Amino acid sequence: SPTCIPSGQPCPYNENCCSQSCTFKENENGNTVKRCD
Repeated sequence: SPTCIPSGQPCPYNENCCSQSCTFKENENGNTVKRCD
């Protein structure tokens, strides 16, 4: 179901994380996005 974003998944804001804790990790493209704790 389309609920909160689970850990390891990409999150837009810390207000959309299942754990309520969003972070910023680097990808392989050489960029940096936000995921869930």
